[PDB]
Amino acid sequence: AVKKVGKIIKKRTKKFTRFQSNRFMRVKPAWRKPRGIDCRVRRRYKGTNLMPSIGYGSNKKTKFLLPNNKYKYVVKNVKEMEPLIMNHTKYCVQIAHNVSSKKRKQIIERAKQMNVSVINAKARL
Amino acid sequence: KVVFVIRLKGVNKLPPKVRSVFRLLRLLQVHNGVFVKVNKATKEMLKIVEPYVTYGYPTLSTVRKLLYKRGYVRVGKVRRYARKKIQDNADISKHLGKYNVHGIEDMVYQLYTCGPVFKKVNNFLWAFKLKPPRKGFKAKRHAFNEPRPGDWGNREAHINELINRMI
Amino acid sequence: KHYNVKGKKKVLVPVNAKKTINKKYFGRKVASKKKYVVQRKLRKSIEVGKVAIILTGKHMGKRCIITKILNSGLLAVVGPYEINGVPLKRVDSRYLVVTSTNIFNFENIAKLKDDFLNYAQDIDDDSFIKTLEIKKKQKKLLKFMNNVIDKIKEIRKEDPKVQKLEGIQKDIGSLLKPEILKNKVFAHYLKSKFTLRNDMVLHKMKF
Amino acid sequence: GIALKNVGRIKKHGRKHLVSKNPYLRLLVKLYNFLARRTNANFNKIIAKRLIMPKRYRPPLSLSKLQYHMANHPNDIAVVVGSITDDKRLFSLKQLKVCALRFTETARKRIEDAGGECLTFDQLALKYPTGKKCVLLRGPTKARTAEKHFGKAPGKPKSKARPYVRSKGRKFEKARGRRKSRAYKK
RNA sequence: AGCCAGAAACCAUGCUGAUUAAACAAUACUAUCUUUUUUGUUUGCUAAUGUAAAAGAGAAAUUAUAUAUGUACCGGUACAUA
RNA sequence: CAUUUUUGGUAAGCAGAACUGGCGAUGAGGGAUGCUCCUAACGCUUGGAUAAGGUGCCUAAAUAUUCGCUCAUGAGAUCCCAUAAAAGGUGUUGGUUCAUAUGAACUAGCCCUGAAAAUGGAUGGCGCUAAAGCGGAUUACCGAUACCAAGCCAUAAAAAGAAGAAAAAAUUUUUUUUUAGAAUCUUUUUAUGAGUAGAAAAUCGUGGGGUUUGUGUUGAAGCGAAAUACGUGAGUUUUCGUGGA
RNA sequence: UCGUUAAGAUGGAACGGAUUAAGAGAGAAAACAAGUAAAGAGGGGAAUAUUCUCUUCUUUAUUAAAAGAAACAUCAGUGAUUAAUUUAAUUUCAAUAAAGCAAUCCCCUGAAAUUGUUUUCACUUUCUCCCCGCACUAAUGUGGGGAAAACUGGCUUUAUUUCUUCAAUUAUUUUUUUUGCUGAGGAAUUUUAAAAUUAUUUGAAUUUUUCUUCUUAUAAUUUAAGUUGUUUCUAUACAGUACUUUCUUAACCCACUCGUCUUGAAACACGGACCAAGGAGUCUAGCAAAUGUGCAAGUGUAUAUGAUUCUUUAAACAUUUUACGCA
Repeated sequence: AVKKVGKIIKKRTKKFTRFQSNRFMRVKPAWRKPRGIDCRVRRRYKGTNLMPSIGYGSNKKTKFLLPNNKYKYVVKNVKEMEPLIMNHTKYCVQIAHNVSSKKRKQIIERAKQMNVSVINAKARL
Repeated sequence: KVVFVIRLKGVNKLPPKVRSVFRLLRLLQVHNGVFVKVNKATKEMLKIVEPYVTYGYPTLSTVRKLLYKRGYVRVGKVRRYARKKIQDNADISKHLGKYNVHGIEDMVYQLYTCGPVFKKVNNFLWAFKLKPPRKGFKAKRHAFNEPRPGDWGNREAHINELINRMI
Repeated sequence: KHYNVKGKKKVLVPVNAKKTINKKYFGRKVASKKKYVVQRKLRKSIEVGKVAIILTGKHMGKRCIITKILNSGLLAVVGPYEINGVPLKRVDSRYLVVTSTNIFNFENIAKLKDDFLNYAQDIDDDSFIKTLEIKKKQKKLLKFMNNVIDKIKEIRKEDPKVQKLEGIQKDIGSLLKPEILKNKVFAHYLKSKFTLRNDMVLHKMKF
Repeated sequence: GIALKNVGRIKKHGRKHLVSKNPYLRLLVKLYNFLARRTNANFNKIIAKRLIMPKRYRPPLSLSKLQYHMANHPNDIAVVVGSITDDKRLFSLKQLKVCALRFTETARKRIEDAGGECLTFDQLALKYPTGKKCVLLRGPTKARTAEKHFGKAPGKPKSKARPYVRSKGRKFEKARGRRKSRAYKK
């Protein structure tokens, strides 16, 4: 059920996958809100796939936080180090999809100079 | 002089005159209790909502106990109120300072016996949201008056035992 | 020293205070605002002359006699070392079933009360500490196997505090043993383990 | 379940904050909000609210009308939460002290020529933060031509709203129900 | 309350089926193999693991119920015992 | 559609009205089952105690207590609700009037007769008779997202606001962490949270354009498979594999 | 869509929700270990191209520590339990052992002669005794008829209450035994102030006090002023079979074809074999209100002219004082 880690409480692990998605193969699993009449979702019959709800929303101290205890910041250029040094105690680097290996390695070295771990550090090696 | 009236019944399917009297009475929630100044118009209003309320004479221990354990008060500006547990006299000594009450015992005294300053104190306090009775009822939809076992309407003194049961 | 509101007389111990939090903006503070932690104030069943069952230790089921209540609220207990080979052990009152039965059954045993009391008086919590240097010394052996477990037991044995505790334990056992030993039935009861079987009611059972 | 009128909510209406992206006016309302919250007086609060209001609630105030009011207040400072317009029905000025949201250049020049005083709201704020000995003014609300079409249905008894007429033409919208001779009359 | 005889009806009997019982019994012969003990079971494969219920998994008169069981006499009588 | 008043029509789950409440537009708990009956209206969670309703088993709680009545060769068993009457009864139980511990007469309680249909068949089923039947009463226990307390989320309203040293580690001085002032903003408080048709706002994505400052063959986009990933969510972000602009 | 291999499942559906499980995978980025010493690889800054000096990664081992999960204790909030308790109140007793009083009698309870009375006689026990019926009975007795007494009960007393009692039901109160659940917050001046409590100090009070009250002065503390402490363990790990987490079946409880028009669809109402791509409130005209913007008794610059305007320029810029639209 509910997932405490320190004073970071996250309410719901399980994603609100879309109503009867396996039943009709054409349906995709990402949420879509029925405008149907007698849909067994909005007409709120118990035991079906649950609706997402704002109530499940994160606590304001946590909001977007990771179990890392640092907010993730995605990095595609070396120059992004300069704000990240001042924020290192509150923010963590993630290196972007594209980043060429020579540049990526250089950013990884820079991140170590900034004393902040890369959360996807082993990538492209 | 006073009568304590406890609501018993849900807000589904309410008659329209009964909705109006409930609105004036302030028993909006199903386990609301409130103090009422004995009068004839108040009694007649009480008679109209009777099958949805029990009521009676509360006794000093109960009055003291209820205000102490379940006393909340309306803190904010006129119709910009907020529900605060009392916990200190200085707050309520502010609003009821003009009418010279200034203290929770004085509030207990007026609630227990209707005196010069009852309406304001009564209004100023938040309506008592009670628990369920911790040993239930014989049958909710039947009168205390009935030969058949029941609970609604005048419970007189014995209202106190019910209040103690549902505190 | 104590607070007496509603007649209670609590008994106050200075709180150690250890946990720091980063505070509202600037820097950090210790979490504990209070300065005095309440003394434990154990239930009246727990008492020195009583023999008690150790519920779930290594030596569990043994009938062991209380010695000293420590300031931690943890008390010391021994299923005599002469009788059973069992250490003078630290225990909570939550893990020890104290009986009504009294070690001082006879006048001879009661005449050796002061010596037992002096022996009881000397012990303290610091003798029961693991010791980080020693704990590491045992750990550092990891990186045939059964032998190393024996060596860990030897390392435990070597400690001065363990030896000091064992001395007092031996002195208490030596002091009490002959009078205890002379009554064979009581000795057998002392040796005998607590047991649960059919017709162990628990709820009506007297201890 | 608690029975609640309007679901317990205060759902009062009107402007939340200035919808314009205009920097000077956003800056100006920040100032007057600051003054309004700190200051004891109503005056600042009323000015702040009036500054926030829509365009149709920003009417122009006539210079003649301001002049007509201020002659009973002869040394005092008028503030106007709208624009001040000039008057070509007006022979001359009697010398005035005016703070306004906007000045037409001809009016401003006339005020300067008269030896009067043109105050911006920031300058007024500096000089008179209390609003003591100042005079709040505002222009006509119901002067506007849309409102001249508002009110009781055209052709319905006692009505006097202007119709949204088809065109200017002579033959149109004077017959049925608008003269007794043809059908009836309002 | 207690009973009796009494119908082309009823249930057996009879007769048919019975991989309708994921049913079963007896007999006949056979497959380096069976039996006892020790250690192991942290290229599709080629050492090898599973339990719905250990914790003292302790306990075999009997018709009974407006009375039973022995023992002694001739299903009955007498005498003990729960 | 329902209660109550109600008109037509033999009647009708029929047609037509009145007042009010529901459903429609509504989940949830009970009614064996059931759009509407009863209880009761709903953010996300933890705990409590109750309601309607139950407590022989299915099926959670009593083979509870307590007084009656009840045996049926088709008994009976929770509103709506799925049949049932006039009329009988020397079955049994109480009454009440008469007569002389009996003979009459009545009376209403239960039970019986009155009481026949269509796949096999329905107190929900099994069953139940010292009830688990019918009529009471006495408690305890069980029983909801309703009720109370607590946390968190958003919405609504209200407060309030346009500058300074805290801790730990060392050996007073060195070392380690922190040190907020961005108005659709930050801190705080209380209240609120149903929903078709419908209205609004906040978002997220796609094609192109200007602008800004980046990503590219030390393999990007794309695609498949994923990720202790982030978001209430649409989504976003990322890894490995393929891939080659 | 179909094939291969492997893993799982399989008693008339199939999938799902909620919650755990066992398997199968994945992971170290918070999910342990700063600094110190040794020798490798790099990089910088200063002094007047190289001396001085500062730095980060690999490597050997070497002391910290912190962090979470447990566990108990301690508080404060909120429950559940099982013992109680105070002084009142309300036609409430019961014994204790000595006295008395009356026998169908009395505490009682019957039955009788607007408005009050009051008076009459009816009523107990017996394991006591007698007579008839003699064993006649449900009976270790008995049907009928009579007596006897005061043991029994009842009243009046006098003492007595832990011998046995001192109920019960209200009223105001005061506690207590186990125990369940909870811990938001984070106090640069509301974690402040007072209260409380303890040790002091001064004056009073009164039910008169080893938790008696107030206020006079001083300190500490917490019941004030939203959890803290201690000890384990993970672990002396570097990813493991543990731990995180995905997938996977299970199992308990719940779970009717979606869209759709219709008051009403799980329907014996209609559409839908399946998958991919494409696929439906737009544009112009005129008008209106809204809100922004510029100006104001004016406004727009129309057609068009003009220019040191000429890839982008098909726009941009300009307009030598009673033109026209609308006001």
